[PDB]
Amino acid sequence: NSISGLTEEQAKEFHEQFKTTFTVFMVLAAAAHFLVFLWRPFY
Amino acid sequence: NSISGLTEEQAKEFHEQFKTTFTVFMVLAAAAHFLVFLWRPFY
Amino acid sequence: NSISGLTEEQAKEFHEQFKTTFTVFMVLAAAAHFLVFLWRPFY
Amino acid sequence: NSISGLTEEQAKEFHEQFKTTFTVFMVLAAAAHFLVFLWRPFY
Amino acid sequence: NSISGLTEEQAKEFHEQFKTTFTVFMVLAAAAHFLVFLWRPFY
Amino acid sequence: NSISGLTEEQAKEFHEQFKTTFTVFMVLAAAAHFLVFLWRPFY
Amino acid sequence: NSISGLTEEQAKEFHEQFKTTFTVFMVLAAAAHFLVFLWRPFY
Amino acid sequence: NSISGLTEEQAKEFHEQFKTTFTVFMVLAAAAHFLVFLWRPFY
Amino acid sequence: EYRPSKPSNPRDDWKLWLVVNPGTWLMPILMAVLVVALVVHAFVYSNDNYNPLTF
Amino acid sequence: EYRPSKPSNPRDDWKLWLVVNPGTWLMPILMAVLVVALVVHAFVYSNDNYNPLTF
Amino acid sequence: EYRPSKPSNPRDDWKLWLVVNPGTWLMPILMAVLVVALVVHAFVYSNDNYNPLTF
Amino acid sequence: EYRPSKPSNPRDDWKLWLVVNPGTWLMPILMAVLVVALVVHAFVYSNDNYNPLTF
Amino acid sequence: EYRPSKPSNPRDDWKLWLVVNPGTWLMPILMAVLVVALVVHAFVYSNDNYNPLTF
Amino acid sequence: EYRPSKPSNPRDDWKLWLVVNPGTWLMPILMAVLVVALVVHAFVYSNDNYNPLTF
Amino acid sequence: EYRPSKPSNPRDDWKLWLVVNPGTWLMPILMAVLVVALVVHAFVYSNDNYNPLTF
Amino acid sequence: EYRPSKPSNPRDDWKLWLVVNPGTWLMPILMAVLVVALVVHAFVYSNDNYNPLTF
Ligand code: BCL
Ligand code: BCL
Ligand code: BCL
Ligand code: BCL
Ligand code: BCL
Ligand code: BCL
Ligand code: BCL
Ligand code: BCL
Ligand code: BCL
Ligand SMILES: COC(C)(C)C/C=C/C(C)=C/C=C/C(C)=C/C=C/C(C)=C/C=C/C=C(C)/C=C/C=C(C)/C=C/C=C(\C)CCC=C(C)C
Repeated sequence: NSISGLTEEQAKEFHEQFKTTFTVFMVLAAAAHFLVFLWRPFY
Repeated sequence: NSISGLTEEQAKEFHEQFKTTFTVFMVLAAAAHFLVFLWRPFY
Repeated sequence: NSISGLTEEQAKEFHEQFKTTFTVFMVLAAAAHFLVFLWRPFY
Repeated sequence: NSISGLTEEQAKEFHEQFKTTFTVFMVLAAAAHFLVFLWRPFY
Repeated sequence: NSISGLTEEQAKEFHEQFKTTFTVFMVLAAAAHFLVFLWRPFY
Repeated sequence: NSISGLTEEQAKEFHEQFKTTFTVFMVLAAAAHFLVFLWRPFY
Repeated sequence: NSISGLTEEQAKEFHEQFKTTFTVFMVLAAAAHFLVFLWRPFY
Repeated sequence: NSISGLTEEQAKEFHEQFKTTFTVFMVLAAAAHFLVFLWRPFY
Repeated sequence: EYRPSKPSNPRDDWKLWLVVNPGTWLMPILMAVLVVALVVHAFVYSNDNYNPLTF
Repeated sequence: EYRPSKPSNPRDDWKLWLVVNPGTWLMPILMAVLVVALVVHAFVYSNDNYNPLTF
Repeated sequence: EYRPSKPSNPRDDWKLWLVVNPGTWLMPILMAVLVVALVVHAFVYSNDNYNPLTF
Repeated sequence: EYRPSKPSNPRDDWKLWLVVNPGTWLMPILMAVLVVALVVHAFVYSNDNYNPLTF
Repeated sequence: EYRPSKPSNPRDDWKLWLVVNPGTWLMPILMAVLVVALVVHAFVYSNDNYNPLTF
Repeated sequence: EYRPSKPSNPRDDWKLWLVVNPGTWLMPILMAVLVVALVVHAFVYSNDNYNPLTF
Repeated sequence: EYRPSKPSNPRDDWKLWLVVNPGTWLMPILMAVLVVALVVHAFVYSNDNYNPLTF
Repeated sequence: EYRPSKPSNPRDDWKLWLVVNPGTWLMPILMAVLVVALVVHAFVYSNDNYNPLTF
């Protein structure tokens, strides 16, 4: 009877993929910031 | 027969997480304001 | 058979909280206007 | 079988409050225009 | 079985009020254009 | 079993009015372009 | 049991008209680019 | 009982076309970047 | 097959409401007209000659 | 066939709510009016003569 | 398997309304056209030579 | 026929929620008020005299 | 488990309408294309060399 | 007839979710807050003194 | 209690469509990508060096 | 009456999806993040020092 309508199992499986993709997005963003800093320092 | 459709228990559980996350957001925002003030004072 | 679907009791309870929150918002806004006027007069 | 789904009685009661609130809004707006004209004439 | 769901009678009654209101809007707009032209000619 | 839900007869009747109104819109637009060209040539 | 709800026959008939209209749009766009290039070359 | 309502088979078939189209979009975008670089170098 | 008769306007204009449910569309129509009035005012008001602000 | 009677306004104005459900449309109406007030303020406030910011 | 016949336009144009429900889409279509007219006016009106504001 | 009684405000104000379902409209109302606060801030903040940015 | 066959385009293109209901999406698609045309016109028209306004 | 008791805040704050379904409104709330952060950043970032872009 | 297995990407990528119904979301996805292309073009086109308008 | 236990984050984070249906909200979340990226790019790209357009 969840607010979303998802089962616990669905929520956990969804969360596991979300975390994986989010982590890769953040790693790529961190790399992008490193490169942009080498190209054009800020602060 | 709530307007939202949530049970009391759901509303209270939702509120408990909301408060936790809100509190951390506000602490981080306060830290951000402190740092920005050290970097570039305002007023 | 209300247009909103709310009972009288729900509408009155909702209104009571609305008035409370609205009142505090307005008091805070009034304080904000007082402070801003002390900081930077207008008119 | 109204397009809106309202009864005649609901439409009339709704209209009565609408007219009351609209009238007060217009009176306040008229006062605002009078004051703004005293402060800064236009035309 | 109309696309809108309105009866012929509802459509005709709706149209009659629409025409009345539209006509008054257009008369007022025409008056507005006349006055604005007296105040500030255009073309 | 049309995608829109309209009968053939409804679609044809709708199309007939659409074409009539569209045609008058285009004639008026053509007249407008003629007048604007007389007033202020373009190209 | 299609995601859209369309039958194969509906999808194919829809696609046939889409392709026809798209093709004429593209031919007209190509003509427009040719004329604009004659009027005002670009690149 | 998928969140989307799609079967596994539908999701896989959808994904196969998505990947094909995405791949062609990316190849075209890569070609576009190559040409734009030849026309007007950047960095 | 079926051929539609030529409509007569404005006699047949009321048939708009057999297509367009005014329950859904009257307020959007009036809001659309309001948007036009705002945009027209924005252009005309922007000319200093055509606005009342004289102080 | 059926011919509608000429409405009398403002006597028949309440019949708006037989078409427009205020449950759906009252808040959008009030938001539309708010948008107008914001846009009017934007034009008038933009004139330095008509705004309170004097410091 | 099934092969669709080539449509003939404008003869088959009415079949648009077998896809697009004008109950839903007529007002959005007309609003879209209004938006185009506003945008075209914005560009043309912005040229001082093409607007009536002469005072 | 039926004649509505004159409402008494603010006594009858709670009847707003018999029309407007706060389940649907409370968050839009609060977002509308937020938009007003943002727009007011945009105008006032734009004046250099009324903003804290002093560095 | 189940492996999808490689699609052949443009042969399989009609299968778009097995996913996308044109009843819902055709008008939004056409409005999206209109928006592109407006934006392209805005950029090109803004160049005085590429617009017809010559008076 | 019925008179509502005075609420006690923040004790009664959880009752917001008896009105506002967070299934519908949590993401819009968070997007609204994001919009505020973007707008605040737009104003502050626009001041050259308060942005990191130093190259 | 239940612990989800670590997904393998891109092998498990097709499971996106078990969450996101492409019937609803494919056109919005493509419109989102179009918006990005328009915004990127707006920035790049705005540089006179990077646009074809040479007349 | 009922008292909620203090949540533990990030252990309890998966419970977001018991509130927020990702079928409805994943694409809006990703579009919101895209909007942020566009806005950040707009600010940074606007600085000539931080954009690749060098010709
Ligand atoms: C403005 C100053 C710098 C610059 C500094 C930065 C910095 C710093 C960053 C970027 C980032 C981005 N830049 Mg940049 N960038 C510049 C100029 C450009 C130009 C241009 C026209 O010149 C373009 C087109 C871009 C485009 C991009 C995007 C590729 C990316 C933002 C993606 C996004 O929307 O995330 C938000 C949108 C979403 C999250 C929605 C979903 C998108 C997809 C589905 C993400 C899922 C992740 C998944 C695991 C990917 C798997 C694939 C492979 C592992 C790669 N940049 C200049 C040179 N740019 C960001 C980035 O790299 O992010 C990783 C970033 O941190
Ligand atoms: C908000 C909605 C849900 C929730 C849903 C999720 C979901 C969904 C996810 C998480 C994830 C996380 N959650 Mg959670 N989470 C919730 C509430 C919480 C609470 C809390 C006390 O309420 C906590 C402590 C956490 C904690 C966490 C982290 C363990 C993790 C994110 C790590 C990360 O992003 O780095 C912080 C990163 C940044 C702050 C951005 C960094 C960008 C940098 C700064 C780029 C700038 C560099 C450049 C050079 C600039 C110069 C220097 C500058 C001056 C800085 N969550 C609630 C219940 N949470 C993620 C996870 O588990 O991943 C494995 C994940 O996918
Ligand atoms: C403009 C002048 C200063 C600056 C001064 C400030 C100040 C002051 C603040 C920020 C804040 C933010 N700044 Mg800044 N900032 C600057 C330049 C930048 C640049 C840049 C391109 O240079 C970027 C990308 C940012 C980006 C950011 C964001 C990371 C953050 C706003 C988040 C938000 O949208 O909250 C609103 C959106 C939401 C609430 C939606 C949900 C977002 C998530 C899910 C929040 C949940 C919280 C959860 C508990 C997190 C768990 C994870 C871990 C505990 C970390 N800043 C410069 C240097 N910045 C704010 C911040 O730090 O907030 C904490 C803040 O107070
Ligand atoms: C521009 C000139 C002045 C300035 C003059 C003013 C004046 C005057 C006012 C503000 C107000 C506000 N200013 Mg300011 N402000 C300035 C610069 C800033 C800067 C900045 C980046 O420099 C920021 C981030 C802000 C931010 C704010 C907000 C905190 C607040 C508007 C809230 C709102 O959206 O209400 C509208 C949105 C809603 C109503 C939506 C719901 C919001 C919440 C949920 C309200 C519920 C109330 C509830 C009872 C709160 C309980 C908590 C505790 C009792 C506190 N100001 C400068 C210094 N500012 C206003 C304020 O204080 O309001 C009280 C106000 O009157
Ligand atoms: C720009 C030149 C003048 C100025 C000239 C005017 C003039 C002239 C007018 C205003 C009006 C308004 N001005 Mg001003 N105003 C100025 C500067 C400001 C500043 C500022 C930051 O300096 C602010 C915040 C405002 C704010 C306001 C609002 C309070 C009001 C518009 C309300 C509205 O949105 O109606 C539209 C929105 C709605 C109708 C939505 C619903 C709002 C509520 C619910 C209305 C219901 C009415 C109900 C009966 C109220 C009962 C309560 C009590 C009886 C009071 N002004 C300067 C000094 N201002 C207008 C006004 O007073 O209206 C009455 C008006 O006519
Ligand atoms: C810009 C140059 C001129 C000017 C020239 C004109 C000209 C010319 C016109 C206006 C019109 C209007 N102007 Mg002006 N106007 C000026 C400056 C202003 C200023 C200002 C801040 O200075 C304001 C607030 C206005 C405001 C207005 C509105 C009252 C009106 C547009 C209404 C509308 O949105 O219709 C569109 C919206 C709708 C149709 C939505 C529904 C609105 C209501 C419900 C209409 C129903 C009609 C009904 C029968 C009314 C019954 C009531 C009584 C019979 C009156 N003007 C200056 C002085 N103005 C127009 C007008 O008068 O229209 C009649 C018009 O033609
Ligand atoms: C900018 C340079 C020129 C100018 C050149 C042109 C040119 C060229 C054209 C216009 C057109 C229009 N101009 Mg101009 N125009 C100028 C200045 C103005 C000013 C002003 C404030 O100065 C205003 C208010 C207008 C207003 C208008 C509109 C009346 C019209 C666009 C309608 C529309 O939105 O169609 C799009 C919206 C829709 C299709 C939505 C539905 C609208 C209705 C319902 C259409 C149905 C048609 C139906 C058969 C009508 C029956 C009624 C009677 C037969 C009349 N112009 C200056 C002087 N203008 C256009 C026009 O005349 O169109 C016919 C046109 O081609
Ligand atoms: C800016 C520089 C040039 C210019 C260069 C170009 C170039 C190059 C092009 C245009 C195109 C267009 N220009 Mg231009 N154009 C200029 C100035 C103008 C002015 C003006 C006010 O001066 C106007 C009003 C226009 C208007 C137009 C439109 C008629 C057309 C975009 C339609 C569209 O939105 O497609 C997008 C919208 C949709 C696809 C939505 C649906 C529209 C309809 C239903 C399409 C269906 C097609 C169907 C088969 C048509 C059947 C009818 C008959 C066979 C004709 N141009 C100047 C002179 N213009 C384009 C065009 O001709 O397209 C064919 C084009 O390629
Ligand atoms: C601004 C600097 C350069 C320039 C540099 C670039 C660069 C670099 C790129 C473009 C790209 C594009 N440019 Mg450019 N471009 C310039 C000037 C222009 C002008 C103009 C008025 O001068 C126009 C109209 C365009 C138009 C375009 C589009 C055709 C294309 C973006 C499509 C899109 O929205 O993808 C996003 C939208 C979607 C993905 C939505 C769906 C669109 C369709 C359905 C995609 C499906 C793919 C499918 C497999 C196609 C099958 C057909 C055939 C195999 C071809 N450019 C100048 C000369 N241009 C991009 C491109 O080529 O992409 C491939 C690209 O990378
Ligand atoms: C049963 O069988 C079935 C189901 C019927 C089978 C049928 C299947 C069918 C028909 C299936 C069709 C499926 C189809 C058409 C797929 C189509 C897929 C495409 C075309 C993908 C494309 C994606 C592209 C992306 C993501 C792009 C991201 C860009 C991003 C983020 C940039 C961000 C940029 C910045 C911020 C920088 C900004 C800098 C500034 C402003 C200077």
